Amino acid sequence: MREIVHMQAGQCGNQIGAKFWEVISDEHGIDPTGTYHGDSDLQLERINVYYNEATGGKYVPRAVLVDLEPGTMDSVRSGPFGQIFRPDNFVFGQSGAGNNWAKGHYTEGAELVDSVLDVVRKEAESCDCLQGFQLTHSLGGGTGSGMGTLLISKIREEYPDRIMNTFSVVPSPKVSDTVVEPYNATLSVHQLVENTDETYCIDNEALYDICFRTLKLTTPTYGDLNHLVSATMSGVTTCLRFPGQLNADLRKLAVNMVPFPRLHFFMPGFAPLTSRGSQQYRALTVPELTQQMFDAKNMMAACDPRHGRYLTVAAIFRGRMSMKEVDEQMLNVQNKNSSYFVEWIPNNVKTAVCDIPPRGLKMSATFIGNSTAIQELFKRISEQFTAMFRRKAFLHWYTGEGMDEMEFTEAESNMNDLVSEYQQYQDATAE
Amino acid sequence: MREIVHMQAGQCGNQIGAKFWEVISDEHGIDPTGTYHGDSDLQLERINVYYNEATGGKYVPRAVLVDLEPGTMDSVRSGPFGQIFRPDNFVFGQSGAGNNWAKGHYTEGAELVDSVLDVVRKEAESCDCLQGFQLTHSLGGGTGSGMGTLLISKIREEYPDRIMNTFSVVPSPKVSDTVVEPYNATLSVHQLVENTDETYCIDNEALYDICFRTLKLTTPTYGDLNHLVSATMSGVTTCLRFPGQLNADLRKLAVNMVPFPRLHFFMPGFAPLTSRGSQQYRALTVPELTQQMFDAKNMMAACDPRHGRYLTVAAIFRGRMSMKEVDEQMLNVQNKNSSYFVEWIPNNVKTAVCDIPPRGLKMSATFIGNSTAIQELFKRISEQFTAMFRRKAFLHWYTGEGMDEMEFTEAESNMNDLVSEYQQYQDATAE
Amino acid sequence: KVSQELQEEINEPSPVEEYKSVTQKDFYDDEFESELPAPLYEHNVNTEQPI
Amino acid sequence: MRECISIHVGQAGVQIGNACWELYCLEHGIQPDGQMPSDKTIGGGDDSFNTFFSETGAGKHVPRAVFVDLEPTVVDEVRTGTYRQLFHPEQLITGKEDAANNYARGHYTIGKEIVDLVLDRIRKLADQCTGLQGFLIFHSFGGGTGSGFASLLMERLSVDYGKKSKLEFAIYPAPQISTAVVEPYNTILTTHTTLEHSDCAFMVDNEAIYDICRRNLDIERPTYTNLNRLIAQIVSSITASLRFDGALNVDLTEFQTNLVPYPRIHFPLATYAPVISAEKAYHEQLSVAEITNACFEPANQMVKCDPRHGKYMACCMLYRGDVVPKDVNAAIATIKTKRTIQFVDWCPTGFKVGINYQPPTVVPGGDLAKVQRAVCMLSNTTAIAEAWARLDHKFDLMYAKRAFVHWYVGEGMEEGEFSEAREDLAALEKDYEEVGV
Amino acid sequence: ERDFIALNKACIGAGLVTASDQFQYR
Amino acid sequence: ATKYNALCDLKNDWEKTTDRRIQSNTVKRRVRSLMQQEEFSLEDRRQRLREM
Amino acid sequence: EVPYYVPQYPTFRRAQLAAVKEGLYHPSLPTFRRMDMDTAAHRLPDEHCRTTTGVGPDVKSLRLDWAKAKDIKELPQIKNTGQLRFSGYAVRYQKPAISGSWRYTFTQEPRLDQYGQRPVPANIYSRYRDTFPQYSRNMSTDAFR
Ligand SMILES: Nc1nc2c(ncn2[C@@H]2O[C@H](COP(=O)(O)OP(=O)(O)OP(=O)(O)O)[C@@H](O)[C@H]2O)c(=O)[nH]1
Ligand SMILES: Nc1nc2c(ncn2[C@@H]2O[C@H](COP(=O)(O)OP(=O)(O)O)[C@@H](O)[C@H]2O)c(=O)[nH]1
Ligand SMILES: Nc1nc2c(ncn2[C@@H]2O[C@H](COP(=O)(O)OP(=O)(O)O)[C@@H](O)[C@H]2O)c(=O)[nH]1
Ligand SMILES: [Mg+2]
Repeated sequence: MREIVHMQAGQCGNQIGAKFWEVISDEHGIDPTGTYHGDSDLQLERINVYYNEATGGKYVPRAVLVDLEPGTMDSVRSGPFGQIFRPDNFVFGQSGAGNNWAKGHYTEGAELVDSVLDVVRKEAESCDCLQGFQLTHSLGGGTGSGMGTLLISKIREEYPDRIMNTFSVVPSPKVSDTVVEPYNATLSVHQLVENTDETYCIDNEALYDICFRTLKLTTPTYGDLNHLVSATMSGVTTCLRFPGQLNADLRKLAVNMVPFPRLHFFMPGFAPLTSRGSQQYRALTVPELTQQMFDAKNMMAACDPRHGRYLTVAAIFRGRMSMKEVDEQMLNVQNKNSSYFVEWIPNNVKTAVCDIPPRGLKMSATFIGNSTAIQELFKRISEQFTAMFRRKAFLHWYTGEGMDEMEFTEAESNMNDLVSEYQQYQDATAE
Repeated sequence: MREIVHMQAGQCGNQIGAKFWEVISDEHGIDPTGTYHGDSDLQLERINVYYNEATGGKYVPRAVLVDLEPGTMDSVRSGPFGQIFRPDNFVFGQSGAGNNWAKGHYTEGAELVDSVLDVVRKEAESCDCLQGFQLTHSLGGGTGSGMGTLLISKIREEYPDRIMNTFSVVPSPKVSDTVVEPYNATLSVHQLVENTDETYCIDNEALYDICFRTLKLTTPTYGDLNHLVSATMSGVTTCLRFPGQLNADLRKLAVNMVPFPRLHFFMPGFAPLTSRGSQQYRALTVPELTQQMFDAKNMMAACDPRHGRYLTVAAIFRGRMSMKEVDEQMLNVQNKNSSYFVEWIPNNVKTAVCDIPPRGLKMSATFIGNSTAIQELFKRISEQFTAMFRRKAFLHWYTGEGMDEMEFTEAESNMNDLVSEYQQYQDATAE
Repeated sequence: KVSQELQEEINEPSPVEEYKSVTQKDFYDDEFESELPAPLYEHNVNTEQPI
Repeated sequence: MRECISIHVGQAGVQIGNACWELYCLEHGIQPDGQMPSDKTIGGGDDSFNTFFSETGAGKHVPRAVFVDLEPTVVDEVRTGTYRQLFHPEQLITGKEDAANNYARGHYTIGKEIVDLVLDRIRKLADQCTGLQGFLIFHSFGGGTGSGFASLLMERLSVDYGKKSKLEFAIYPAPQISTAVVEPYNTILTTHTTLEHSDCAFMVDNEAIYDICRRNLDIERPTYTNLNRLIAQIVSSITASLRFDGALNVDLTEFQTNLVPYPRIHFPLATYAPVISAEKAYHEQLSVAEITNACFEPANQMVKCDPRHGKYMACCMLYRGDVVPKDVNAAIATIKTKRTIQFVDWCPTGFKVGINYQPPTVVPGGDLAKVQRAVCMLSNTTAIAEAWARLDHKFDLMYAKRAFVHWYVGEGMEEGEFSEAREDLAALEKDYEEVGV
Repeated sequence: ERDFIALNKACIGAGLVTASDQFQYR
Repeated sequence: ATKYNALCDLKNDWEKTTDRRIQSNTVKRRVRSLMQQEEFSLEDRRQRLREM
Repeated sequence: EVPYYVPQYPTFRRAQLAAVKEGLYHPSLPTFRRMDMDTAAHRLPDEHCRTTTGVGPDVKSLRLDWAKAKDIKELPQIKNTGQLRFSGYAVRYQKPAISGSWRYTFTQEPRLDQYGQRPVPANIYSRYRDTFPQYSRNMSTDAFR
């Protein structure tokens, strides 16, 4: 009876975590009050992975919400599916970091670390198996990046073997939205690359591109991006929650994905995606899902996988299908696009077929890609960082908190090292 | 059947006793006018422990209320559940204690102490078995300290075999509220030592802390403080009034709880305590009852239990439970931190499981803790006493009331000897 | 209307538990006593000569 | 009296066992509740179920199998489904963490706590026997509980029970059709460990059974249920000699002594081959010669390897149903006179046949027709050297730059175990050329 | 400071028990 | 000590205000559902008027 | 022994050809066009025609008192609604009682009240006999019981 503790940091983390706890509660048939209203028993079989039993038929989510300001905590509790969370797991302070990674990691974040670690330790000791921890936050923020990575470091110190994955809303080339976003992203990923087992790196501009090109919706708003991210999270974790033909949990994904421990930055993808007018006409078949899954602009990272080479791939299929057609289509796509897969790893695609489709759909697929195309994102953040840092712009805000330029130089060195590891693997030859 | 005679002394003692009779009257189905509107035979089976049978169905509480002012006793008589008491055991004086231990013990509390002995002797001789005496007061004033300790000494001389528990609200340095409070505590702890069989030291700042961080409540109020103290008192003495799997009276608690006779200062507790919002998010179980009962927050003394070693622990559970789970949880909380436990006493946990949980709860538990961390309380009291006594501050009242600075010095020497006794009993090795 | 309805739905009283001991629930059950009624009318009790 | 204990370890093992035990219940007439619904019962001779079932003294049968998986989902599927009251609750052994496709997690750290409990359960089942015929181990070489914990369990059984039959049915990976990345590492590690602790290592390949279902049954898009049913049919045809009375009963010891020439050549090929569907099944004669010629075809082997590239050494022919011995002798004569089927020069008597009276049963939730005659062909030959070479190619081209090794290294196992396993399987290949020449 | 270990050890051998008796035999 | 007091007061005030807003939101959801039922009845009447 | 999911599974509203067909005659022959339709539609072999056969061997409007609907000229406040109190072993909303009796009501002389008798202070019991001296001449040191 495995367990994953969910942690949300920052405004982005809280919003898409609330959407996540909407979607999986709808999957397990839990009403917004907290009772169980499902019609099957497979929903209730593995409900202990994310829900602690309460009095009566209540089911409390195993989520810890952390942000230094109460401005988003009050909203995320007062909104829909916000009365299901335990009120003790809503830790907050007075001031706010606000795109101020130094304040989020050293001065204002560090006061709340003791309380949020007490809450997470409470949940972990309430667990009996504790498969791992999932953290949702945004790189390019104050509380999400700085305090999120500080929590990552503390939980890695406490539990150095339980699995850890961060969902990591990442900066995009043209949306920007913040003038200290390169600083925050670099300082957060410097901690993430050494303290995370699975980083997922979801992109806002890429999500706009998917939600507009594939789904129409000229007003793609905010909750729709939250819904796409939540669909990918549920498709990642569905094998821990539902029976299937060939199950695979987060550790199976990590073992089949990560060749070397620093190469763990992935590309999520959900692909039974179709327009509003095309739902009643499209056939959800395994080859068509494979085509949309390996579609280049169906990737929720802004980097094109055509400018790179795939190391490992995971496909989590949900629904009743045929294993022969599934792995035959993976064989077909590998032999067709053999120029985009490394030659020194045979069978680059791991498969995980679960027997429960997502709610409202007949047959689905979730994509994980450990491609070397995320080095474009890393080089973009590096060049923006070295454009800002060479003129010492916006650095007095960071250095008035007790931080020196040595941390920024270390972040440069670590990001450039990671860029080098991703760079040499897309062109290293076998023999 | 055995009996307990209640004695409320002072303003704080009278308020706590009034709330205590208020809670054990609707624990036993006794209306304000005195009849028995119960709904079970078990409530009326053991009602003679606290209620003398009188004319009709009127069950009259066996308590004596004392005060050297016509204040809080008028308040009790005017308030709810104030007409249950006889008009005879409302002995009080028109004078004033003046927050003076000399006035409470030697001067005008000694001309009414003979009347109080008359009343308590009448109740004790009207008892059938007379298990012992329960007295509630405070070590922070006149009537509470001096009059109360005089009463305890005279009752000890009259009946030097029956059980004697005194609860007593110990002064706090943060709450303060009295200036001669260190004098009144220092000059009365020694008189408590050789007379009271067991003392359940309550602290106002610890009550405020548990209200703040466990019951939320914003504004805690003395009414809720007295409700909580009365709840713990009823949890202590529940085994005399309700049948259970594993009984334990006050004598069993004393025998299994105090190792050496001058070590009878306890740390009470109770652990169904949730906020109104967080009441429905907890599945009321023996493990979280045990961990909340052993939490360092839930102790009602300002001393932190991790700063000392638990000499003994008593836990009285109420409701229907499983004894395997109860004993396993006691063993588990002993084994996770046996460092906060004396090595020369193996298995220093006394469990007492009783049926009939308190009104409105599935299952409850209460705590009694004899730890060597209680020396810190007397150390703070001593360091305030020597600071005031070094300049002979406020001593003209005590001296002109007929006392001695050598008596003050010998009381201080007694308290430091007690502190040293706790210190060496803490630091004693296993062999 | 729904304000008062939610006021009741929050301030309902807590349920009072069932007042029997664990021994009285497990080992004890209702059972009325028959007494093997007299066929020879040994009912005089005051002037009856004992057998 | 002739009783076998089945150990289904891993998710693949649990699913194959779930198909195999419903096939056994259909064969012996046992309902899913656990009793016989024959009502009138009648004594006669009704001890045929004693190989795989035991009386409780009240009409219920409990199977002699242990279902093992380190994660609690595929075993809880069995405990929730309709075959819930059939199994004893203590034989459904489950763990807490899965082995995560990691031979080190399956063999060294997580597999070390539950091995004692499953050995205890095997001890109780062996004590509830009157002479154990052997063990039927069902697992996948793909990785995890079926690779590391299976090797740990079989080496512990080799230490404890000593000389016992240890027939295993391995889900070997295909050259191309596979669903894992560290799977060649897991296979290379498990073939070094389970080489000296097994006596028959019947190999089935997922792509080969996919091709079988696409060609013969014409199931274009099959699931694992059909493959598990075909594997169950193979195992049922093997154990039919122990269970049902026949003319020539080939037990496990006779099977091994006629199959394996050397202790390290214990890797045969299984082909149960009336496998045509109910649509195109009742228009044909389906004679003994026809089904033997269907067995002796290159595109019928249920492991992906061409037998024309190797030499046959031993063949065991298990016939099932209304099979007379003269048709067997004529079919064997035609196969021997066939020239594309080459036998090795040192084995003149290359065939051991055995006929059972009981016909195969049709599964109503399946696709195989209700045939009257069946033959299952188990040939020990040298055609698996190319599969070994493909596995070595994959292992070498990953191990050249040490990909995925840190998961094994930092969690128990040392670095040189991969080199030791590669050396061991290279020695196995060299053994195969020495026997082949 | 006096050794309360040996003090109570001798006190229970003398048969004193109560705390007033403890302090008087001190 | 005064920082401890201020922190506790802030947490209790936030908890009380958020519980009040949860109750108000539940009331709003119920009255919105009653609005929706009335709108559905109006739509049925509109369909009948359309046919007539 | 029948379970609960079998009337809801659409895969069970068929029969496998091995189960239903026991002869040369097909009970319901599926034509090549239907076979190719299912092959192109990518059907599992539980709904495919080649292997499975289907044969066997308003409301109301609201009427809610417009008189007091107009007469409501305020809004039901949710904020005050009784304050938090710890009563009955749990924190609950308690409506304040408004009325107060905060004035003392004791008198020197013993007086007869409607709840019995007033308790009277303890120095009164010395006026005519002095039963309670602080220094009594009792030759027992233990009082009468
Ligand atoms: N023929 C067949 N093969 C299966 C089946 N189920 C799983 N497999 C094979 O098993 C391989 C995947 O590894 P698993 O056997 O599932 O690993 P495991 O036994 O569950 O152990 P863990 O990895 O620790 O979970 C795949 O490559 C499949 O070829 C099945 O039902 N039939
Ligand atoms: N996809 C997505 N992005 C978000 C969401 N909320 C915020 N963001 C992005 O997060 C960035 C700001 O991070 P922020 O939430 O302020 O971090 P914080 O200061 O720690 O709370 C902006 O660039 C937004 O584009 C959301 O709900 N979905
Ligand atoms: N828990 C509680 N404590 C009280 C109450 N009334 C007074 N106190 C405490 O008692 C101390 C003062 O003692 P006091 O009652 O004046 O002693 P007295 O004059 O002899 O009755 C203060 O520090 C208060 O904290 C009460 O109703 N409840
Ligand atoms: Mg598994």
